[PDB]
Amino acid sequence: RHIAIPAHRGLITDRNGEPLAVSTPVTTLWANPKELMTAKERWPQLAAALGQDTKLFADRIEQNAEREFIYLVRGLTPEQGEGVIALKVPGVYSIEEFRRFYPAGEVVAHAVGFTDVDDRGREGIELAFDEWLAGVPGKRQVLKDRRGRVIKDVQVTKNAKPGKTLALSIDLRLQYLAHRELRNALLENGAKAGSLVIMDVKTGEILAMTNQPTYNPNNRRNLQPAAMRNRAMIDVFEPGSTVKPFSMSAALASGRWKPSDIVDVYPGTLQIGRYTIRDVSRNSRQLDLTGILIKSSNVGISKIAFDIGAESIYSVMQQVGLGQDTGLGFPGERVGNLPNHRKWPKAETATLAYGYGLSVTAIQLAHAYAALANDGKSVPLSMTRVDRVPDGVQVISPEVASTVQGMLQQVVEAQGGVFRAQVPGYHAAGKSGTARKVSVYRSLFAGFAPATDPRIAMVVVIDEPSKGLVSAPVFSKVMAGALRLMNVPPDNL
Repeated sequence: RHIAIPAHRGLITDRNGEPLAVSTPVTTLWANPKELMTAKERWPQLAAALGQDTKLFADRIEQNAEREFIYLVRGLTPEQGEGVIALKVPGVYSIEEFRRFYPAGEVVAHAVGFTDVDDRGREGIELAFDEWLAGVPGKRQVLKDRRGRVIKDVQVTKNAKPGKTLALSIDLRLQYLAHRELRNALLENGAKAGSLVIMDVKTGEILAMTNQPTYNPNNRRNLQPAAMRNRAMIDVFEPGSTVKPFSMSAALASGRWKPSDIVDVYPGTLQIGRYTIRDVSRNSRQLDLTGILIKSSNVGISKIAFDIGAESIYSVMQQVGLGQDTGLGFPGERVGNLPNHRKWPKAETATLAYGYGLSVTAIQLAHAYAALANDGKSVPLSMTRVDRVPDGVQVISPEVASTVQGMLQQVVEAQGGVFRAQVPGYHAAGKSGTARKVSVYRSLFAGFAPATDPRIAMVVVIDEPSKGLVSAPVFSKVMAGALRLMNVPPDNL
């Protein structure tokens, strides 16, 4: 008959060459039952080396004595298979298969994914590039002589073609750092889940994408689906104040607003017909445009939104990628939602402006802050190593981008700003947020550094630390280590 020859699945490395998924050869054992039936006295020794019960093994050989080929076991270790082969039992033959091994384990479990018992990809990169990584299986022909004995020198009908190598955009050094500090932030704040994304704002490469809780892809025998979800690409949420800078970009591009314009926010609430907009910091009477970001004033950005109209705000969000398909082709990836109505009443205009009228993923939010950090130039996302700068698209003018960049640095360094997120030795820009979802609380921070010449954008999501500024220190530590890892010279002395 015919026996398939499994193809060596292509190697997955990080951007530097660190192995992330390796096809390790294993030993699979198959038997010719008619040949096995002539050496019954060896079956107990055989079943022991295979790791099978003596009687169950004997039953299986009898019930399949008619066939010329059955599998005894698949995927033994090299030493185990050599134990079986050392018995020299008639009718027992071996083939070399491959088992996928993930050296980093749970650190990069969601990005890389994992494979079948048949070594085809089921999640992550392993599934998104499965065509690329799989290769073609070969065919071996079982030749029997007279009296049904398999010929030792097997006959290969068709050769297997190996799969192709893939280098991800992930940087394993930054992946470890992000996986570590995010893991600490949850066990310290007693949080349920979380996510952390790091992007190269110039290349669009994804330098790290870690989720908690995670799982070990080498030990899936008790895998729980709560750890298998790639939250960075699947969990959608209302971005809240983290998309206020993109409302600000619309206001500065309208020509009707300058950073020094004041807006009346007395008394921290605002009545829009039957709805009531509420600022958290109601102890403010008037704010300029930077202060509206510093204080997360829903009232402040709503009055600006009424002036410039929602379609201009919708346009900046759409063009920085929010609610749009990322093009990564990852399985289970969610596009989120940007609201679609032709006419924009005041309440819909307001909620969109302060980030409650839309749904985004953490990956989209990092992509949006990368465009802002890249001087308003949008570059496509990439999970594979880019062979250097791709063509970007100017979606925010460089001067409006520089102005909002400066405002976001003021969110971190100015009076009343979030001093938590400061990277010691560096100038960091960023914006915090909070997302609530009702069914009948996520801490958000998004930023980039160094603000004098941005290199990387980061988004930190931390699920349910209370029944929320817990993400800001996570940004601080990871951004510090990341800059100190990929060697960014300080800009704050």
